[PDB]
Amino acid sequence: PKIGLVLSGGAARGLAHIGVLKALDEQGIQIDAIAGTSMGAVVGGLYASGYTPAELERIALEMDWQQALPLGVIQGQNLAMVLESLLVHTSDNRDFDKLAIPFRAVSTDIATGEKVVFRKGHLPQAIRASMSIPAVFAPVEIDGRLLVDGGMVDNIPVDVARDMGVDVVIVVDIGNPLRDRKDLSTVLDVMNQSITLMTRKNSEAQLATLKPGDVLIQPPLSGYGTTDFGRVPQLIDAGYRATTVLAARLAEL
Amino acid sequence: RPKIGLVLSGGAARGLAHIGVLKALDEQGIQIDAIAGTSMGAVVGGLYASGYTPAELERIALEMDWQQDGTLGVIQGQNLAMVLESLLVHTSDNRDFDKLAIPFRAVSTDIATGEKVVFRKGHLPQAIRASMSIPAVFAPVEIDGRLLVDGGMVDNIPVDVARDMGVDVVIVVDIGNPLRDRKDLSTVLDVMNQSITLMTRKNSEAQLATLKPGDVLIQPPLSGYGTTDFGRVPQLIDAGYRATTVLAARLAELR
Repeated sequence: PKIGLVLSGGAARGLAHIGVLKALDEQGIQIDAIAGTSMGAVVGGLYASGYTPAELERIALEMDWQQALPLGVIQGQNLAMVLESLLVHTSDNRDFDKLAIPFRAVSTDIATGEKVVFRKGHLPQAIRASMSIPAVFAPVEIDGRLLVDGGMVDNIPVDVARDMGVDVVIVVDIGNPLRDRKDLSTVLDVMNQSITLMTRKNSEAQLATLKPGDVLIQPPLSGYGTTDFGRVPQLIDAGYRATTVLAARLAEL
Repeated sequence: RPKIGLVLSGGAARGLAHIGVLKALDEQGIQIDAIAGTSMGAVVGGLYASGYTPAELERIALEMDWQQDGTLGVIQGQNLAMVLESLLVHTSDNRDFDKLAIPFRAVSTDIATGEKVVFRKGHLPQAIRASMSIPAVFAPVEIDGRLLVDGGMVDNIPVDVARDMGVDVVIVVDIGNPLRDRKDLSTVLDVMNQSITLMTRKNSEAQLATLKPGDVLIQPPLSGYGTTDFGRVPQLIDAGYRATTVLAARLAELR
């Protein structure tokens, strides 16, 4: 049976995906397709390009997050540079099905609200577009479309993975926790909260489509902030432990 | 004769078109038995429910001083509060909104939970103010321990609320919520607002798809009308009036 891996969108919490990967390889579970949004697209796409979970863990641990003309523009440039540098070996690739593992990334066309699925082109640019959280990174233009992260239209792209032809999906949902009324002090917070609501709705809808055979992994991440990169060890381990406890069920694949 | 609910969709400047609708509705002798509204729909609808005539609403709108990738309003909230409080001095606080001249409901979003919050009692100016709390324009307001923004993102076209007021038929005014073009998205604020516009359109269409035969959708022709373009109040009001005049035959079938 063909196994697809769906990595949900997010920021810091998405580092938990590394853990999941580390556990999957440890259990000898072969992935035939990967679909991701934002940090799910980053981790999943780097993995799909040929990186090992150990390498991704190392990269995450040695990364200077705090460090990485409008601020969103600058940070967008930095994002692009880091991704391009990490994915230099895919320079001559154009077909995402021809990566080490077939890959899809998800963005939102900010002009129309349409879901945009990347299956071809330049992998670092697709990942960057999918990672382009509003108010953190400036929108990216690809093929005449202005694109932001896919979170607001398809944060958990189960059906994208299924469209890649797999029979079963392993779905990792890192969650998108709402803020308390004490953490909604500024306009930015209100806007971001609205986006969070949107994201949660489409995420719930996609999760409702899971069927017998599919495996849902929800790493224990209560208390972890969206921009909390000071706890990378715990983030990775949370994803790892949540997948390890399911080894009995995963083994049936 | 059936009980008629009026549903006034949310927005800002475009919401003034509601006045036109009202002007036509009264002119055709259509009795409204209940009103449910969001943001400007709640402002126009709420003022109307408190006894203001469409002519008076038009006069108010016409004489109002509305003037009060790049990176990105408590005072605005205070002034909105002031104008609403002034217009509604004939109603007290601690009042049942079903006891207004026309039963009224206003819709807001609990920004902490994302839950819909429907006002059916209390201080009318405060409820309308909450419903009008558009993020990035008006600071959120606190009511009964809840932090509230406008209801657009959860229930921009509150049809089921109107039905919950026990009406048989609804007249539903969708003044629309247009997306900005790619070329018009310049600030981060623009992007955020665009996303809000998207979720607003989603819930709006979900509610609109529930309209039954007998109900009547009125969709005013507001194609090129900016969401905060208060420089064309006459045109705005006329659009609502024209739209309701065109559907006169469908609406006549209500009474």
